[PDB]
Amino acid sequence: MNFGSQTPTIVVLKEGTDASQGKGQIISNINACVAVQEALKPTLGPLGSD
Amino acid sequence: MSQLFNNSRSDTLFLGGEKISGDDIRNQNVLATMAVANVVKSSLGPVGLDKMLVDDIGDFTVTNDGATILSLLDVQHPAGKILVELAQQQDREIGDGTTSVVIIASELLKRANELVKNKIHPTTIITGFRVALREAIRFINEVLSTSVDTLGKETLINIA
Amino acid sequence: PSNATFKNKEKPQEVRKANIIAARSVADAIRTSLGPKGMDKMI
Amino acid sequence: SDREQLVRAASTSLSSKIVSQYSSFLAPLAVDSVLKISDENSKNVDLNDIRLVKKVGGTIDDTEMIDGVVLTQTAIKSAGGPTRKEKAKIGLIQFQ
Amino acid sequence: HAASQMAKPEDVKRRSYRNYGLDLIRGKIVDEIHAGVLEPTISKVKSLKSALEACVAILRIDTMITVDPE
Ligand SMILES: Nc1ncnc2c1ncn2[C@@H]1O[C@H](COP(=O)(O)OP(=O)(O)O)[C@@H](O)[C@H]1O
Ligand SMILES: [Mg+2]
Ligand SMILES: [Mg+2]
Repeated sequence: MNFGSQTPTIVVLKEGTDASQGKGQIISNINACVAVQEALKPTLGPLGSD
Repeated sequence: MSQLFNNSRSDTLFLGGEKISGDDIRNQNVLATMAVANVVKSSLGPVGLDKMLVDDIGDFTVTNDGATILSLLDVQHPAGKILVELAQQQDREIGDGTTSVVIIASELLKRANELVKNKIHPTTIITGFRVALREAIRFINEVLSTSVDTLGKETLINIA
Repeated sequence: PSNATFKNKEKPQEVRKANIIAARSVADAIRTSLGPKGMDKMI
Repeated sequence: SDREQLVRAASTSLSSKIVSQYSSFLAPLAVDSVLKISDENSKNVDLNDIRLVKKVGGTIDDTEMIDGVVLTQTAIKSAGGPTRKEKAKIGLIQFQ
Repeated sequence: HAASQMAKPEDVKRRSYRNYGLDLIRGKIVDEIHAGVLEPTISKVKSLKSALEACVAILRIDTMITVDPE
């Protein structure tokens, strides 16, 4: 009845598509913005650096 | 949180790995602490739930204790090894609060790093914790309760 | 003047400059470890 | 033999590092451990006569003074031997 | 807890609060004596001290130096 020896299961998303649940991703997104924020932290002020 | 790795410096030539300084170290040390603190954060208390760790030979270990879960997690980072050996020191001495002492240390390094960014020295921060802890142990002595008017072994049962 | 001694050698002063910057590089690594406000160094 | 200048002079060096809040009772511990034990006057004052035993576990406050010598080694207990003995004379066996 | 610490020494009910708190099963405030939640005093003693020394060891670090293996 079957076409061959075995039949591997289908991944729902495409192979290599990154996905994650829970509170870890939104913390990573916030930490990503804070990482960009730290570059512009000492630039603020009339006594900042280029 | 750290990005854009430090440049190899030609004026300071040391054998082995490159030197790195600034606030990135305390950011990396806290980031290394969150790598282990988030592991033990979920398995705290009755409602807490634990995880599994395979031994790469089919065997695994479902562990609730903080000393056991950190013993199998061989942390290559230097700052994480302090908390790994602390739990091995905690469970041998007292055998209780192994998860809380790591969670307390992680929250301290979080807010301590925030205070260093607020431009107060760590020596003043450490002096603030020691005078606070000396009053805390004095307050722990105030809230003690001696077992009295208890029927049989009930105080040993409910505390277990 | 023209009769002054040129000394024919600029390599010695350049090597001394390379040593001073190399010596000041590691000296400035441990500058923040001095006094009560010093910081520890884990190697 | 002055416990005023020698104690506070040792705490100045301990304050530039770790372990300094507990230096109030480790500073005078350093004074008597050298002047009253190692050598009294000059020319000879030795640090190899001082012993520091490294041990994992415990807290920083647990460090205290011991009037006598402490052995880093432990008993065999293999045979059922005593591990404490009041009023015991200690003999050094240098053979097998 | 605050309403208990601030209170007069002479106030039974408020003082009692100093004794109770969070419950994880039913989700309400109940007495620990009747519930049976209790710990030793030694468990908290020398736990914050170990966490204190753990914080001191990392907090005092400024720079990190790594030597590659031979
Ligand atoms: N039945 C309970 N009701 C309320 N709190 C509890 C109960 N059981 C445990 N806890 C709390 O959970 C914390 C951690 O407990 P436990 O996981 O047994 O210790 P460890 O942190 O060493 O793993 C304790 O500080 C305790 O106050
Ligand atoms: Mg427990
Ligand atoms: Mg000194």
